[PDB]
Amino acid sequence: RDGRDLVLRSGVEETVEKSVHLAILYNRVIAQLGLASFAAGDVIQAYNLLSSLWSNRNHDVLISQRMPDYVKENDEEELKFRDLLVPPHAYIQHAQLELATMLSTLVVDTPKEAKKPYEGSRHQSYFFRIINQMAYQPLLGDPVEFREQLTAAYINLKLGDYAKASEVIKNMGAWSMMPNGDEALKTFLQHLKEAALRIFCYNNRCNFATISVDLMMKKYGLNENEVKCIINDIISESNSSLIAFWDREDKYLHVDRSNTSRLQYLVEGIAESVVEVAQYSERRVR
Amino acid sequence: TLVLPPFVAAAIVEHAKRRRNSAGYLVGSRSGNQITVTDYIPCTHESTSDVRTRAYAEELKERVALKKCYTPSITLVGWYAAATPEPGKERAFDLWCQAPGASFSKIRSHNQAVMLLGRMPTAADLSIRWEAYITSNMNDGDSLQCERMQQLTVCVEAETPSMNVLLAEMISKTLYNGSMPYPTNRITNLDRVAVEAESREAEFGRKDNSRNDAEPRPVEAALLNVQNKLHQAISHARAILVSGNKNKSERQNESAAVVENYEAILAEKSQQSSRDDFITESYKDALMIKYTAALLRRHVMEIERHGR
Amino acid sequence: PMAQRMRISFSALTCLGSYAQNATCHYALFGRLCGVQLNETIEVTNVLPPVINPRPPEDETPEQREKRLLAQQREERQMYERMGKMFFKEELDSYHVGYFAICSAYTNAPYSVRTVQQLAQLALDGNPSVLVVYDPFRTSLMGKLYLRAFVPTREYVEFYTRLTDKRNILRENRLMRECNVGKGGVLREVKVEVDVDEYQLLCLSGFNVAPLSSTCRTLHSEVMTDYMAALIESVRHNADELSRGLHSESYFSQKEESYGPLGQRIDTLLKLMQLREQTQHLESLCDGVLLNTSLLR
Amino acid sequence: GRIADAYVRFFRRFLLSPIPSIVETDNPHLITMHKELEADREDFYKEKPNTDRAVRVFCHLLQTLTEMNSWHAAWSTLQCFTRVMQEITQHPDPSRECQIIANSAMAAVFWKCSHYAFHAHCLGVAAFLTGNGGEAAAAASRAVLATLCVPNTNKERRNFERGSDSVFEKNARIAQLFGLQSAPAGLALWQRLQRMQVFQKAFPEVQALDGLLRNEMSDENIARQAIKQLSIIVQKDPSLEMYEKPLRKVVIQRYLECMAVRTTRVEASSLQIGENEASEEVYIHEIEPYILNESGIAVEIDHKTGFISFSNTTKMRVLEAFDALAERVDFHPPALRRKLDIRPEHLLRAHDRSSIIHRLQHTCEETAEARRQSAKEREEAERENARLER
Repeated sequence: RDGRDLVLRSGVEETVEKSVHLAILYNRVIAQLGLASFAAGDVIQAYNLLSSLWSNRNHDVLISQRMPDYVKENDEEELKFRDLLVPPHAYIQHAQLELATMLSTLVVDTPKEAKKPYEGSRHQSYFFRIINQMAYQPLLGDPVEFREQLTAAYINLKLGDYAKASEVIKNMGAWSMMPNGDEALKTFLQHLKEAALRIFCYNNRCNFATISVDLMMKKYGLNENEVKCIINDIISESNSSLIAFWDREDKYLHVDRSNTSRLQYLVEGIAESVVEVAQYSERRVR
Repeated sequence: TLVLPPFVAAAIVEHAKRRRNSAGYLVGSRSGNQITVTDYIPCTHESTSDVRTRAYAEELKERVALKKCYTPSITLVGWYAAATPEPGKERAFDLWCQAPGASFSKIRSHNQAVMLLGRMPTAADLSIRWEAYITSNMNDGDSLQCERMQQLTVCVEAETPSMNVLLAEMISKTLYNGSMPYPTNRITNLDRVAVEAESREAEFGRKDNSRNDAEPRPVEAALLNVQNKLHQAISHARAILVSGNKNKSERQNESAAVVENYEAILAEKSQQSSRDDFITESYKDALMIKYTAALLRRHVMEIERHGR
Repeated sequence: PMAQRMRISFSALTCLGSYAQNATCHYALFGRLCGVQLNETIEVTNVLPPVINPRPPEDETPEQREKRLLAQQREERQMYERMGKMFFKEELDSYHVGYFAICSAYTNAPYSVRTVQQLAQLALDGNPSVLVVYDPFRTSLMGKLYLRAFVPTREYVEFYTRLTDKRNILRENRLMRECNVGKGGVLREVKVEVDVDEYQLLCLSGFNVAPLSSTCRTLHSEVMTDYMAALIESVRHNADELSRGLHSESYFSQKEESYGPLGQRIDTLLKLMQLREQTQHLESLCDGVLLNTSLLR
Repeated sequence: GRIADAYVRFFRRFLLSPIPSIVETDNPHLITMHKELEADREDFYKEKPNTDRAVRVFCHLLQTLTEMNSWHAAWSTLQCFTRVMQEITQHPDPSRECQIIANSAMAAVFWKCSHYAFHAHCLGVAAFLTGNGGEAAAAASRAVLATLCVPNTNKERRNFERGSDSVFEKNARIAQLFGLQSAPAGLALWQRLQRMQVFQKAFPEVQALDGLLRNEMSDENIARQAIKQLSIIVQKDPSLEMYEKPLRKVVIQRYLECMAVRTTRVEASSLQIGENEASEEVYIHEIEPYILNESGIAVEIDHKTGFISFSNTTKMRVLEAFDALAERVDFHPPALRRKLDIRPEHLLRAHDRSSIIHRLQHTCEETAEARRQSAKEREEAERENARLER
């Protein structure tokens, strides 16, 4: 909070444009702020700060290390990107930033279904994944690795449930690396519960959910909560396609969606009508 | 078992004719116990005078064909020839014997050919118009290789083409016909009958009429109204304490079953579930868009008229 | 001219199957229609394709040109192997009677106007060549399975002496355009299924007896019972294709805050046809769904 | 992996020499190098040990154990291994032994990954070639896996479709080496097993187990318990025990299919919970999610007042349609029959007219006219070209 407040107040974002040492500093502080936001334990501002730093450029010499292309083979011009700056004994940890970025993206972006705005993902890695390393192929499986843990976690988080996603994450191979603790893990775990519940409803053919009552807390899958404040906020709505006649007394949801596919069909017919209407408006001017 | 598409067969009737005698080379591929002859092409050979074999001729033809292709899913499989199928005979048999051996060209994977004899004239007294054979013994050199023939049955595809030809034939009770717009819908009792009526209706002239139709709309309406009234009559005929003999027995049992099924569906339906009503609503959506399409056509027609 | 009454042995997929062997789906003009004059009619017996693909990633000079040259040579060889025999005595087959596009979303304006009608229908009088567009199973079974046969328009010295222009404020442009359109061909039509081939005979002889007829009967019954599954496949996808086609029409004619350039007057592609086709497919769907639920009522 | 894979590839598998390219260019001694290489490849096929095959099988097993793919080099090994495994060239005795060694190596690794259609193929290939004794017992057991998986291709989960298509395309590609061109499944897997000795042999108990797993069964839980007992012991195989985890899953999916089919809809849940097997063994904590997540087909599964509703299949409507169809006035059986008769009658008439039999004259007349017309058209085209050219 304090770092973000000071940078935005002091108006120091137009002195980093020219003066090249200050730029690297600028990148260094933006990265650190996004890491700190992640690691005491919310997704946003952490997603916003960190995504902005990334994605783009490749190309990252910009805090550390690394040299661009190309450099260092050529020639005597090495000494520009090896003197702007980079400073030593810092960086701050590579890896840690990457975990923060990918995890932040996963919580935000997966809930941007309704269903079917289908969706060009907003990260450099994420868009790549389907063509790249998820794909449909590599040979043939088979997590757990390393980074394909994150891919496995994304598959589990989408559907299903939750439990599998937690198992890959908590555990194994990835987390323990944060020096800002267990605290960050607990916050992130709660965020995973919230967004796993959010995605899980949509979905469920074509609904029903709260199956049952008490089980809904229990399996989705942390005990036993606010209960009502968490469950109501996640379900609610009403925006977009309808859910609910929700009866909170018996804790039963009587969706009556009417309907998934028919809504889309009507949307296509509306879309076609607006083009034709506009086309014919121009013709009556002419 | 020789698999032939049916465009192939029509082509063979054209190629069999008109000129005396014609022959050609047949191509395709093979899979296991089936040989798929998928195409062919002709050549100028006289099969009743030992022309142009040799087996220089076979080699030359093969090279030319290969050049024309390359795809390995049309490879040379064998020869087609206009008649003789054993009066006669010997000339056709002789051409075959000559062809393998001097050359040994080309495309094989077993010592082979396939022979299709086409009857040149249209005959059916005892004649079989396309006859299929596959070499057996198969001496692999005897002078230039000789043969005896195992008869193979001719058969057709696979999926859509064969079915399409058959369906087209079936239609004919009025018209003889493609598959064309407007029709068909095909869930029968009722749709098929409607389609038949439509076909009869369509063409009389494209039109000696203004105002209003009485042809298909009362044929469809009559069939539906007859079905309703008839079903009521049959059920009523049961409804006098008889389950046996009245209609033969037999109508009554069917009607009773229909009543029970509809009632059961209705009871289950509302409310968990609505489903046939929702299907009716998606029909209304479709109908609304059909109205919109008609309206778009009318708007375009006004602009078209005002711009011509 | 050499296009008067077209005899089609189609239902056995005379040319469509020949194309299908060389693959499909495809999205552009793909070849020539071959056939020959016989008794009363021209029977369209055969099709052959030149194949041009320029290596789309990444071009840069000469490969596109090379491919076109190669394609022409390949085409000549293919044509010759059928043509040559004909020349020598008779055989058959000869003789260019059309061009063909395989299963494209719609045939747009430069395919007809600039790849056919540009100078190859001003070098031909009476238009003996007919441009055929096929969209069958890819737009759903029935009501689509035949066929567009177009007589491609255009004689074309009334807006070509110099040179080709449009406004932006139509009136002058249109008048010339109308004259060009008239000769032709707007979309206009060629007779189909009005002949008895007598070459159908081998297919008629087949089969019957026995696995064919038996399988077909069983299949027909199964379809008649069914109707559930293919509803999903049809209906939604058609709306998407229609929307995609129409929103192109809108861009084309309403362009975009201003004016024409319109067609100037409209159309040599498929706009009017698509609106009619949309009405007919929807009517067929509505009647079948209606009948299903009336039988349950 | 890479280095080694290249080594074999460079060696016999595919050669060209490489290099030469004859002449001698300008550099001597090329002949000696070429000769040595030729001699070595020749020596390999077959001088009788392939300890090579054993080492290659060993390494690939280790390779997928490790962690377990990445972009890795497991795939490149398998493509190289498939190339090597086309021993041909020489035959049969040594080559056959190598093949048995080879095709076990492959099939096992599939299980570790996912996967299991390729496993089913490779085990049936393995069982074709060996099957006396120890080998026979192993082959017989592996049967269970083949039956167990692969009764479906594609499918699930919406959003998703593009991914499914891509996966299918990839499966087809793997297929190629390997030696089909599409992924193996279903009926064909069963059919090839019946044609050989490899389901016949086999053991009776395993065949009967397959029997239970592949047809419709009911009461389900009793059957499931029997299946479990057989897996644990009979035929005293450890392969069965390790297969038991998908097997346990799969019987539920079969039960769900049977219930939907028979049976317009049913109140399922309690029976399923029970089936998993008694009590102090359930919390529906995880048992009910396993039931909800499982389904081989898109259906409703979803209720919260207890039990499960389905809304498919709609058997009653189909039955109603048939009853209605039958009578009716009569109408459909007579109509159908008349049409059926009509197509042969018409066909016969047309055929006869063309032939001899009603006419003969018509065909001849048409042919004569046709020849004249064809000639004229051809001539016109020829004349036009000639005139233009000159």
